[PDB]
Amino acid sequence: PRAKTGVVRRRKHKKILKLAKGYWGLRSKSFRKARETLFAAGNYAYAHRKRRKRDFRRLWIVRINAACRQHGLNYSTFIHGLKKAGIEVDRKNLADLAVREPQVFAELVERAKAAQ
Amino acid sequence: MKTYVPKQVEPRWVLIDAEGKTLGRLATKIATLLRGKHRPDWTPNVAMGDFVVVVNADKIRVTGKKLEQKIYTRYSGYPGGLKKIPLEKMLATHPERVLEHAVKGMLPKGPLGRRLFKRLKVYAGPDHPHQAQRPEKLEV
Amino acid sequence: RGEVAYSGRKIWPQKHTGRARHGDIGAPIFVGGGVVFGPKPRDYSYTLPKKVRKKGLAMAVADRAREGKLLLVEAFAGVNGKTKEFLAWAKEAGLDGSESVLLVTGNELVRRAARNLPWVVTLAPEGLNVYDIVRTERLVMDLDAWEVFQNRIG
Amino acid sequence: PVYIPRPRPPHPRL
Amino acid sequence: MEAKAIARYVRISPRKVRLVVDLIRGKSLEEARNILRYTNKRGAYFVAKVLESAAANAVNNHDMLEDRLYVKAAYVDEGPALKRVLPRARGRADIIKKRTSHITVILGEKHG
Amino acid sequence: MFAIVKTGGKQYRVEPGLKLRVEKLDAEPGATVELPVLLLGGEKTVVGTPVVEGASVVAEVLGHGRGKKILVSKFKAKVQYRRKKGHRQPYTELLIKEIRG
Amino acid sequence: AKHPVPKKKTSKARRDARRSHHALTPPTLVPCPECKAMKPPHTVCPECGYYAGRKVLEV
RNA sequence: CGUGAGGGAAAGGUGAAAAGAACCCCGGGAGGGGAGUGAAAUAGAGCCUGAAACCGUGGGCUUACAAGCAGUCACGGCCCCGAGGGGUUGUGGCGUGCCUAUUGAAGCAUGAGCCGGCGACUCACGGUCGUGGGCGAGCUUAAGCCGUUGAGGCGGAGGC
RNA sequence: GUGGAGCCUGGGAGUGAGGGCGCGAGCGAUAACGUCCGCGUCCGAGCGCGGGAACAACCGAGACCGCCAGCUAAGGCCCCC
RNA sequence: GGAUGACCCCAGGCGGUAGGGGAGCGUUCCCGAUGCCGAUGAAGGCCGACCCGCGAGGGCGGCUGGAGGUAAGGGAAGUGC
Ligand SMILES: [Mg+2]
Ligand SMILES: [Mg+2]
Ligand SMILES: [Mg+2]
Ligand SMILES: [Mg+2]
Ligand SMILES: [Mg+2]
Ligand SMILES: [Mg+2]
Ligand SMILES: [Mg+2]
Ligand SMILES: [Mg+2]
Ligand SMILES: [Mg+2]
Ligand SMILES: [Mg+2]
Ligand SMILES: [Mg+2]
Ligand SMILES: [Mg+2]
Ligand SMILES: [Mg+2]
Ligand SMILES: [Mg+2]
Ligand SMILES: [Mg+2]
Ligand SMILES: [Mg+2]
Ligand SMILES: [Mg+2]
Ligand SMILES: [Mg+2]
Ligand SMILES: [Mg+2]
Ligand SMILES: [Mg+2]
Ligand SMILES: [Mg+2]
Ligand SMILES: [Mg+2]
Ligand SMILES: [Mg+2]
Ligand SMILES: [Mg+2]
Ligand SMILES: [Mg+2]
Ligand SMILES: [Mg+2]
Ligand SMILES: [Mg+2]
Ligand SMILES: [Mg+2]
Ligand SMILES: [Mg+2]
Ligand SMILES: [Mg+2]
Ligand SMILES: [Mg+2]
Ligand SMILES: [Mg+2]
Ligand SMILES: [Mg+2]
Ligand SMILES: [Mg+2]
Ligand SMILES: [Mg+2]
Ligand SMILES: [Mg+2]
Ligand SMILES: [Mg+2]
Ligand SMILES: [Mg+2]
Ligand SMILES: [Mg+2]
Ligand SMILES: [Mg+2]
Ligand SMILES: [Mg+2]
Ligand SMILES: [Mg+2]
Ligand SMILES: [Mg+2]
Ligand SMILES: [Mg+2]
Ligand SMILES: [Mg+2]
Ligand SMILES: [Mg+2]
Ligand SMILES: [Mg+2]
Ligand SMILES: [Mg+2]
Ligand SMILES: [Mg+2]
Ligand SMILES: [Mg+2]
Ligand SMILES: [Mg+2]
Ligand SMILES: [Mg+2]
Ligand SMILES: [Mg+2]
Ligand SMILES: [Mg+2]
Ligand SMILES: [Mg+2]
Ligand SMILES: [Mg+2]
Ligand SMILES: [Mg+2]
Ligand SMILES: [Mg+2]
Ligand SMILES: [Mg+2]
Ligand SMILES: [Mg+2]
Ligand SMILES: [Mg+2]
Ligand SMILES: [Mg+2]
Ligand SMILES: [Mg+2]
Ligand SMILES: [Mg+2]
Ligand SMILES: [Mg+2]
Ligand SMILES: [Mg+2]
Ligand SMILES: [Mg+2]
Ligand SMILES: [Mg+2]
Ligand SMILES: [Mg+2]
Ligand SMILES: [Mg+2]
Ligand SMILES: [Mg+2]
Ligand SMILES: [Mg+2]
Ligand SMILES: [Mg+2]
Ligand SMILES: [Mg+2]
Ligand SMILES: [Mg+2]
Ligand SMILES: [Mg+2]
Ligand SMILES: [Mg+2]
Ligand SMILES: [Mg+2]
Ligand SMILES: [Mg+2]
Ligand SMILES: [Mg+2]
Ligand SMILES: [Mg+2]
Ligand SMILES: [Mg+2]
Ligand SMILES: [Mg+2]
Ligand SMILES: [Mg+2]
Ligand SMILES: [Mg+2]
Ligand SMILES: [Mg+2]
Ligand SMILES: [Mg+2]
Ligand SMILES: [Mg+2]
Ligand SMILES: [Mg+2]
Ligand SMILES: [Mg+2]
Ligand SMILES: [Mg+2]
Ligand SMILES: [Mg+2]
Ligand SMILES: [Mg+2]
Ligand SMILES: [Mg+2]
Ligand SMILES: [Mg+2]
Ligand SMILES: [Mg+2]
Ligand SMILES: [Mg+2]
Ligand SMILES: [Mg+2]
Ligand SMILES: [Mg+2]
Ligand SMILES: [Mg+2]
Ligand SMILES: [Mg+2]
Ligand SMILES: [Mg+2]
Ligand SMILES: [Mg+2]
Ligand SMILES: [Mg+2]
Ligand SMILES: [Mg+2]
Ligand SMILES: [Mg+2]
Ligand SMILES: [Mg+2]
Ligand SMILES: [Mg+2]
Ligand SMILES: [Mg+2]
Ligand SMILES: [Mg+2]
Ligand SMILES: [Mg+2]
Ligand SMILES: [Mg+2]
Ligand SMILES: [Mg+2]
Ligand SMILES: [Mg+2]
Ligand SMILES: [Mg+2]
Ligand SMILES: [Mg+2]
Ligand SMILES: [Mg+2]
Ligand SMILES: [Mg+2]
Ligand SMILES: [Mg+2]
Ligand SMILES: [Mg+2]
Ligand SMILES: [Mg+2]
Ligand SMILES: [Mg+2]
Ligand SMILES: [Mg+2]
Ligand SMILES: [Mg+2]
Ligand SMILES: [Mg+2]
Ligand SMILES: [Mg+2]
Ligand SMILES: [Mg+2]
Ligand SMILES: [Mg+2]
Ligand SMILES: [Mg+2]
Ligand SMILES: [Mg+2]
Ligand SMILES: [Mg+2]
Ligand SMILES: [Mg+2]
Ligand SMILES: [Mg+2]
Ligand SMILES: [Mg+2]
Ligand SMILES: [Mg+2]
Ligand SMILES: [Mg+2]
Ligand SMILES: [Mg+2]
Ligand SMILES: [Mg+2]
Ligand SMILES: [Mg+2]
Ligand SMILES: [Mg+2]
Ligand SMILES: [Mg+2]
Ligand SMILES: [Mg+2]
Ligand SMILES: [Mg+2]
Ligand SMILES: [Mg+2]
Ligand SMILES: [Mg+2]
Ligand SMILES: [Mg+2]
Ligand SMILES: [Mg+2]
Ligand SMILES: [Mg+2]
Ligand SMILES: [Mg+2]
Ligand SMILES: [Mg+2]
Ligand SMILES: [Mg+2]
Ligand SMILES: [Mg+2]
Ligand SMILES: [Mg+2]
Ligand SMILES: [Mg+2]
Ligand SMILES: [Mg+2]
Ligand SMILES: [Mg+2]
Ligand SMILES: [Mg+2]
Ligand SMILES: [Mg+2]
Ligand SMILES: [Mg+2]
Ligand SMILES: [Mg+2]
Ligand SMILES: [Mg+2]
Ligand SMILES: [Mg+2]
Ligand SMILES: [Zn+2]
Repeated sequence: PRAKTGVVRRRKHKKILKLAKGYWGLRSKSFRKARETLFAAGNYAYAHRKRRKRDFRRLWIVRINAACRQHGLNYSTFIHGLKKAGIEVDRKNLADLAVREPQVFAELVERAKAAQ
Repeated sequence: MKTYVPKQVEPRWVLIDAEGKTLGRLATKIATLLRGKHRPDWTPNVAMGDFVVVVNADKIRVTGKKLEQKIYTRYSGYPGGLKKIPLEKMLATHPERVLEHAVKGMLPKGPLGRRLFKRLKVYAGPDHPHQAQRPEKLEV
Repeated sequence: RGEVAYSGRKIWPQKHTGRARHGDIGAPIFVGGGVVFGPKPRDYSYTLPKKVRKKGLAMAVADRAREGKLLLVEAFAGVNGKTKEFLAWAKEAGLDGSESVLLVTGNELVRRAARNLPWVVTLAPEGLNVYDIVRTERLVMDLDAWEVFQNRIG
Repeated sequence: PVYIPRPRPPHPRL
Repeated sequence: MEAKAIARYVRISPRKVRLVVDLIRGKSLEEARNILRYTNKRGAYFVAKVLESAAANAVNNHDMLEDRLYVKAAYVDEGPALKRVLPRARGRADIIKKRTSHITVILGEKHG
Repeated sequence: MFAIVKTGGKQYRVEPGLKLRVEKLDAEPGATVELPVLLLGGEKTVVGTPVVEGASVVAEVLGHGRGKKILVSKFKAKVQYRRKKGHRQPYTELLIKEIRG
Repeated sequence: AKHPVPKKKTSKARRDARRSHHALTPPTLVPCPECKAMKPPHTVCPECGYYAGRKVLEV
């Protein structure tokens, strides 16, 4: 019996092209160029899932540093005080507190200043 | 929860007397106000820092033999058109540019950083025309 | 590529034409050219060990007995060739045609009566096989044919 | 196209 | 209520007729007529025929008024190309494409 | 009146009546669990060093789930290395009832 | 010369960007004073043969 | 196509039935618009289905101070669908196509304009392991012969 | 010392163009991104990740998947960052 | 653990080229099939932000299409660009 290609290569090509919607020129129309774009896209996604965690923490640290200087100390002084105070509130929440509850961040500075 | 992202705030104008200040050590502080990194709500992808007005830029100060030896460069694109001008000459001719060049080189390249440069208003001499904005003098 | 009707000419020179090198148009890389490893006539048969098919025949009949699905008949009373004759008989035996039956008998008249029933495979004792036994839900044999099955597995 | 124009000769790199 | 015409297999190059169809899209029938009459382009003759034909369809078949007709839509699709042989030097045959257009014109009634 | 709780190795600010998705907890739906408080704020201010002693965040388990499917793709050039992997992170959905304290 | 050649195929975006200056400008038309028909200025009217106020040719 | 020996294609399908579209309108015609046939006419003869490249019209978002393997991560805006989701992309972060060959390529080394279809580890008989079964000091038949007409049996010559 | 340790019998391979670095030598000119051996290591195949401005083989370290959580490594903390 | 995948618990491994090994998906064809799905719509096509699967894939729904298709379990290859 002969098994000719038939519907397979076309359905396989559509799976790719549908994933490539939004791409530029042939990168969304040409199955080959779509696939090449998706190799790079899939590695970028993996890589930026890793980088997102560092992006946001680095932002958080900046916002914390700024609220600290208003109370007289720099970030590296503040973090050390919380370690010595035993306070374990993380940087995602120190940042939300720095901006949404400056009276709670305020005392958090005092507990840090007083723990050295 | 998501990390807070600030709604558009009206910015704050500031004012600095550059008399007898050290060019590079003032530029980092101006660069920071322009980035807004002194604000607990700092956000990297928006222009939300301070409007910074500087005066007495003619009286900026600089250590070592930099007046004779520091050279600013400009290349026109033409054969031989690398122009070299020393700080001495620049302060004698366009003193607003000494600071302007130092802060511009300490801002991020790309669209947003280019907008931040537009928010810096350096003048020579002790007077500025922005009284309408009622700027808040700083001490740096 | 050598059984194909085309010529063995090189279609264009090996070099300096700006095209791919090619030989004749019967190469399987060409549309209309040869087939690389397509089928050729084959002999799928093989000598399965006699003991193994002797045992399988014995085992298959045993299976239908172990479900109480095998029936020996002494003879087929009023069955003289007519279908409705064999049906009538099938009634008085509990073979109402909701189960597939392998009818095994040397009686030419009886096989002829049942050949057309969709639920009946018919068979001479000399042809008792395991495919037809397993193909069907219950078995029915001459006591004459049961003797023939008892010989072939001795 | 059964007629192929012959290629130009290469620049002699000897 | 709309009225359409299609000139199919006009032996003209689509890209060429489109320039002419671009002068008339969204014009009234009177403006599209005056425009087409003094356009210095082969494709104007073919467009005029489709325009008038669609307008006749509007008046005759679809109970529309000649005074309120405008070109609501108009476009030039490409049809099968005529392939012809152009002989070149050193014995080569170039294949000229004598292209083909399907010309469509759709008219509405501009109320007011 | 908010609390900063810890669950799943991540910290969350939660107020009474806040639906939240945390890592998957081992509790039948409908049932109630208590979360550890690292900070109370809003009307008073209580700073845990690290965990506040009396405090507790009451949470009701609405259900468990699988998030939308991240495609985890891996490619290495010139080496015919390709890997495709579909990931759906399991989660638990809590409704913050009350901040004990 | 040495037979210059397009190094790359021109994208749909670049092809059409070049045609950004290819639209026809519609013909300059003015109504004819005599018969009120639209016609290009400074030509004898082809619907009544009137120019400069007088009949100039048969139509 | 080749002087010639010789080479050597492409090209199938309306519909159940031609009922294959009278007649009218624009038009030189071609084509179309109505009418009519049909269960169906984007089944209208350039006819079943009708993919993709490719070309076009319309709509949403977007763009004329901007540096780019074209994506990805984040946030914001606008449009759409109804504590969410889809489309688009302004800014910020990060980011050296695919294949091949190579000690080493994004590589200014190779192949590829793009799309669709064709396209490359098989069969025979012998061998050597392994393996699922049968039989076991035994195991096994070949060619033929008989029977069936998708029925199986016989045949010990011979081989291990 | 229980380790993707070792030994024995057998089935299937691929490889038999290596390269940089450290150290030991020879050749070279106490030249080469030079050449040829030895010990080791990385790239090869980890052109995945952090640092080194950028950069296979230098320093850090062996990426099963997810997280808007925490600690560090080299290297860093005036601004770009 | 229970008693030989019947699921659970604890711990450890899981970068990878040449290459070895394992388990799967899908295509055409045969048995299953004188069956069963089918004009209250076959295969094929076009969507889908929905369901299952690590994946290859499989469903389900809407549009198209108009006459075929084919299960659990096995069998054989012109089997995936
Ligand atoms: Mg094939
Ligand atoms: Mg897009
Ligand atoms: Mg895009
Ligand atoms: Mg495109
Ligand atoms: Mg384009
Ligand atoms: Mg696409
Ligand atoms: Mg596109
Ligand atoms: Mg396209
Ligand atoms: Mg990740
Ligand atoms: Mg980290
Ligand atoms: Mg800061
Ligand atoms: Mg510390
Ligand atoms: Mg800490
Ligand atoms: Mg607020
Ligand atoms: Mg200063
Ligand atoms: Mg900003
Ligand atoms: Mg000096
Ligand atoms: Mg041949
Ligand atoms: Mg031949
Ligand atoms: Mg031949
Ligand atoms: Mg012949
Ligand atoms: Mg011939
Ligand atoms: Mg020959
Ligand atoms: Mg020949
Ligand atoms: Mg060649
Ligand atoms: Mg050649
Ligand atoms: Mg070429
Ligand atoms: Mg070729
Ligand atoms: Mg070629
Ligand atoms: Mg050749
Ligand atoms: Mg060939
Ligand atoms: Mg050939
Ligand atoms: Mg040959
Ligand atoms: Mg053939
Ligand atoms: Mg042929
Ligand atoms: Mg072959
Ligand atoms: Mg065989
Ligand atoms: Mg029959
Ligand atoms: Mg029968
Ligand atoms: Mg039967
Ligand atoms: Mg040729
Ligand atoms: Mg040539
Ligand atoms: Mg004109
Ligand atoms: Mg009319
Ligand atoms: Mg010529
Ligand atoms: Mg010519
Ligand atoms: Mg050509
Ligand atoms: Mg052409
Ligand atoms: Mg054409
Ligand atoms: Mg989660
Ligand atoms: Mg990924
Ligand atoms: Mg990938
Ligand atoms: Mg790699
Ligand atoms: Mg590549
Ligand atoms: Mg790469
Ligand atoms: Mg390599
Ligand atoms: Mg690869
Ligand atoms: Mg590869
Ligand atoms: Mg590849
Ligand atoms: Mg996977
Ligand atoms: Mg010349
Ligand atoms: Mg020349
Ligand atoms: Mg010349
Ligand atoms: Mg010239
Ligand atoms: Mg030329
Ligand atoms: Mg376009
Ligand atoms: Mg252009
Ligand atoms: Mg032009
Ligand atoms: Mg134009
Ligand atoms: Mg006038
Ligand atoms: Mg001739
Ligand atoms: Mg002749
Ligand atoms: Mg037909
Ligand atoms: Mg017919
Ligand atoms: Mg019919
Ligand atoms: Mg007929
Ligand atoms: Mg007429
Ligand atoms: Mg006609
Ligand atoms: Mg018409
Ligand atoms: Mg008609
Ligand atoms: Mg019907
Ligand atoms: Mg249709
Ligand atoms: Mg149809
Ligand atoms: Mg039909
Ligand atoms: Mg059709
Ligand atoms: Mg068509
Ligand atoms: Mg179509
Ligand atoms: Mg458009
Ligand atoms: Mg500018
Ligand atoms: Mg702009
Ligand atoms: Mg780039
Ligand atoms: Mg961000
Ligand atoms: Mg949204
Ligand atoms: Mg968005
Ligand atoms: Mg971007
Ligand atoms: Mg590839
Ligand atoms: Mg090579
Ligand atoms: Mg080479
Ligand atoms: Mg390049
Ligand atoms: Mg290249
Ligand atoms: Mg290049
Ligand atoms: Mg070359
Ligand atoms: Mg080569
Ligand atoms: Mg190649
Ligand atoms: Mg070519
Ligand atoms: Mg293309
Ligand atoms: Mg192809
Ligand atoms: Mg083989
Ligand atoms: Mg073969
Ligand atoms: Mg064998
Ligand atoms: Mg064997
Ligand atoms: Mg046996
Ligand atoms: Mg035994
Ligand atoms: Mg025997
Ligand atoms: Mg090992
Ligand atoms: Mg080992
Ligand atoms: Mg093997
Ligand atoms: Mg093996
Ligand atoms: Mg070898
Ligand atoms: Mg050798
Ligand atoms: Mg060697
Ligand atoms: Mg060597
Ligand atoms: Mg060596
Ligand atoms: Mg070397
Ligand atoms: Mg060395
Ligand atoms: Mg040393
Ligand atoms: Mg030596
Ligand atoms: Mg180096
Ligand atoms: Mg050396
Ligand atoms: Mg040496
Ligand atoms: Mg070595
Ligand atoms: Mg290699
Ligand atoms: Mg490494
Ligand atoms: Mg290694
Ligand atoms: Mg690398
Ligand atoms: Mg590289
Ligand atoms: Mg590195
Ligand atoms: Mg680096
Ligand atoms: Mg490097
Ligand atoms: Mg590396
Ligand atoms: Mg690992
Ligand atoms: Mg730390
Ligand atoms: Mg250190
Ligand atoms: Mg910093
Ligand atoms: Mg293992
Ligand atoms: Mg592995
Ligand atoms: Mg399968
Ligand atoms: Mg077939
Ligand atoms: Mg079977
Ligand atoms: Mg059948
Ligand atoms: Mg039915
Ligand atoms: Mg019907
Ligand atoms: Mg339907
Ligand atoms: Mg099928
Ligand atoms: Mg089929
Ligand atoms: Mg599906
Ligand atoms: Mg369908
Ligand atoms: Mg039929
Ligand atoms: Mg089947
Ligand atoms: Mg099967
Ligand atoms: Mg076969
Ligand atoms: Mg094949
Ligand atoms: Zn006139």
